[PDB]
Amino acid sequence: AWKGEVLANNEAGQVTSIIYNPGDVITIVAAGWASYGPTQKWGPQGDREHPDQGLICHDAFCGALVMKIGNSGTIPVNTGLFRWVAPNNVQGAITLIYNDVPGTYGNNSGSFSVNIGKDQS
Amino acid sequence: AWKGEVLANNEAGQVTSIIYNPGDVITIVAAGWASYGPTQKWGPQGDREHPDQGLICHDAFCGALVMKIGNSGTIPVNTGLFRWVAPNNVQGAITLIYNDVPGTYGNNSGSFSVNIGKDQS
Amino acid sequence: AWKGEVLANNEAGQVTSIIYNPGDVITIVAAGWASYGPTQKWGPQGDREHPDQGLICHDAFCGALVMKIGNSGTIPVNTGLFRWVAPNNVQGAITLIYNDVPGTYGNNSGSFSVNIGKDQS
Amino acid sequence: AWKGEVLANNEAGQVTSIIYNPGDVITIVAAGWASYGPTQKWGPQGDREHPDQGLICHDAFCGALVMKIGNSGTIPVNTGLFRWVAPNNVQGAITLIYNDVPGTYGNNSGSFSVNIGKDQS
Ligand SMILES: OC[C@H]1O[C@@H](O)[C@H](O)[C@@H](O)[C@H]1O
Ligand SMILES: OC[C@H]1O[C@H](O)[C@H](O)[C@@H](O)[C@H]1O
Ligand SMILES: OC[C@H]1O[C@H](O)[C@H](O)[C@@H](O)[C@H]1O
Ligand SMILES: OC[C@H]1O[C@H](O)[C@H](O)[C@@H](O)[C@H]1O
Ligand SMILES: [Ca+2]
Ligand SMILES: [Ca+2]
Ligand SMILES: [Ca+2]
Ligand SMILES: [Ca+2]
Repeated sequence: AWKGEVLANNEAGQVTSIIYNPGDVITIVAAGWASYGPTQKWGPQGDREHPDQGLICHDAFCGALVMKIGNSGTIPVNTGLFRWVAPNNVQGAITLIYNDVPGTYGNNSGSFSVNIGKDQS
Repeated sequence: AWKGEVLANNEAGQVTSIIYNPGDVITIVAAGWASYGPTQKWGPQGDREHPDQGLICHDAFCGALVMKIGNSGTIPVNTGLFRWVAPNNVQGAITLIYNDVPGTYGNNSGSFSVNIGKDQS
Repeated sequence: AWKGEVLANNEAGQVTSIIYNPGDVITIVAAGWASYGPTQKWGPQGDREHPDQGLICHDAFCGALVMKIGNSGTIPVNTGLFRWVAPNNVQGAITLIYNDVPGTYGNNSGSFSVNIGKDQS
Repeated sequence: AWKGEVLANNEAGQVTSIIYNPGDVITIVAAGWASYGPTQKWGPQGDREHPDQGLICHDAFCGALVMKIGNSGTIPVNTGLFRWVAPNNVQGAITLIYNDVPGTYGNNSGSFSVNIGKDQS
């Protein structure tokens, strides 16, 4: 299991120690407050009022938490995933990423605290 | 495990099938958009800008998800809890509740989708 | 979780810190070598060749590991239990006992090492 | 989880469905009665009084339950493993095997019943 923080200004993403293997069941819980630029902050579901201006994940709001598994496409995480299984061909290290437009992470602030574990089978 | 939806207008909150006993380790993941009155909506951490005007839980923002376990006081859930152990002597059925001021739930809207499971211990 | 030793000459049994609650799923693994009297020793399944001369558990061999949950009757453990659930109305502290005839524990020797955990639900 | 029986007379051993990946935590519980030749039978810890005359696993008794994980050497299982983690660089499918001297399985009898599960990690 992994516990850390995903900084909103970290464009490359936070690599975790979790390697998602075929058949794994995982749970993720995310919490905290961050911004993609404004004074206002949002939690891991991001800002439902802000338009998509070229986000790394089009299936979540700006300011949301998303992930890749290996070099997969971005997968929405938001507040977390409960006993979740990836698509069959998806595997590799889990990288956690704040959802913003490429090149615009430098003005971000805050972070999410994220915990990941593998469930029993 | 238990999966269900907690309505923001339900002042009594929603009882779940989960009985918490001493020693138990639990994980909760909560998702969704709800409001305590305004046309805006907030996730399970609620509205960090809004003052406490007599909330059922003073340790969480207005519009946050909270819970009671048996005869306990309110405990913040927010986005969830990862492999969490309850305070000393806490025991009984988990009830989930939207954090608002008593008597003011009538103008609330939306819901949270919540999963609760017991972990290994 | 709990780990410890169960002495073959302990007629009262070894109380554990595990309280079995309704709906709990438990796993037990036991190891070691013990005797009810003879110079030979046996594992946690006991001695399949020896007759029952008034054992505390008639559903296990002499020299087997058994348990009580609360003030239940004796339940065979043997080498252990995998993701096991108790019958209705069985609850309380787990006590681990060597299966021998009452009043005859004085000539017993050896012990079993036992691990107990609660599983995910 | 996987469940099955490991025949004492099966020199190839029993290939399970469990794939051990780095970081995985496993639990095994084994039960039953088997022999390496004599008319008497022993549990999964084997015969503590028999010498090692060239066993496939020199770290367990003759008649004990052992395993290999992918390409690895033999590892003792005995009555089971509780929340066990393998070394660095040990991975793959788990094969269960009765511990006897190669070429001498033909006179063996009985079997062990084995449950294997992956724990939370
Ligand atoms: O059947 C149980 C009895 O077995 C005898 O062999 C032993 O010496 C007694 O102490 C008692 O344990
Ligand atoms: O739409 C995303 C965009 O939003 C605002 O304009 C921010 O100031 C930028 O940094 C970028 O995050
Ligand atoms: O502070 C809580 C309070 O917030 C606003 O006033 C809402 O309109 C009320 O219904 C109540 O929820
Ligand atoms: O030591 C192992 C050896 O034990 C006895 O000799 C059995 O008869 C053999 O088949 C072999 O299993
Ligand atoms: Ca930005
Ligand atoms: Ca309200
Ligand atoms: Ca005795
Ligand atoms: Ca043999």
